Amino acid sequence: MSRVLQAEELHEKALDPFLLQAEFFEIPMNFVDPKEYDIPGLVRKNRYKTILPNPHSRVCLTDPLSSYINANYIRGYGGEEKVYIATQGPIVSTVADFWRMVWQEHTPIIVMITNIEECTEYWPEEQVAYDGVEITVQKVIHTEDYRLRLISLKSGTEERGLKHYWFTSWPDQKTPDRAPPLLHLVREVEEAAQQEGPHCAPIIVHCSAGIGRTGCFIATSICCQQLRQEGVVDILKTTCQLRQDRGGMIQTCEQYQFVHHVMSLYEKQLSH
Repeated sequence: MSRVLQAEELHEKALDPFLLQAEFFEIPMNFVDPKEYDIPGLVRKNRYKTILPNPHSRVCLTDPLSSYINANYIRGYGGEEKVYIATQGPIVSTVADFWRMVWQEHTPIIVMITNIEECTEYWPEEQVAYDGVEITVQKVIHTEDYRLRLISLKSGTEERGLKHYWFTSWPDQKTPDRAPPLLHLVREVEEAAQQEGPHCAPIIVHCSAGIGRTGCFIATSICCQQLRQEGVVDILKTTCQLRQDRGGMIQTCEQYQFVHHVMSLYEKQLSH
């Protein structure tokens, strides 16, 4: 499943919703059959009983229930392993598991994708601790597109930095005029990620279920690298690769079209 798009075809493709829905609904969701998991009490760890992590790519935490989190490693451009972790928005019973993941994985960046005009609560006012991890919001930076929290993680003698991006402009209508802020976020996060240097440090992305908006953000990030390196984008193949890693990535046709609007916008920016 591949449809390589040149500049001119990308601009027209983004504006053809009939072709987009034809292509998008041909892509298998690759959801996990719940029988795959036979763990009593697992449904307490899942925000949706049918949105489960594919086993081959699931993030295993350091008792089968205590090692479980609804989260998957996602490959990046070129198939690079563990560039991202896509995860559900933490629930009350998983907030501690979430921060254990952040520390265990050495995650330097969290990206939370919400709409302020209308996904969870787990970051502290000043300080809170979970399973031996002290979170400290040290600074807050408000922009038009997102709020950036600079966070200090302290678990014993060791201290780590963390950047939490709270995107607030996820649109109800996925029209081209709502694309620039997503593209800005993607570009800011990949520059911040490059400042971490050579290090296997997955970027955590989430909202509610960890597949829809999360898949748009990761697919856009991947295709931006593809456009810069190859001069083309293959959103179909990228979406296929994402679904291999986590079932359901990019849930709706309007989300799929939105990636096309964002990439069409970016290609114009790169030509000018």
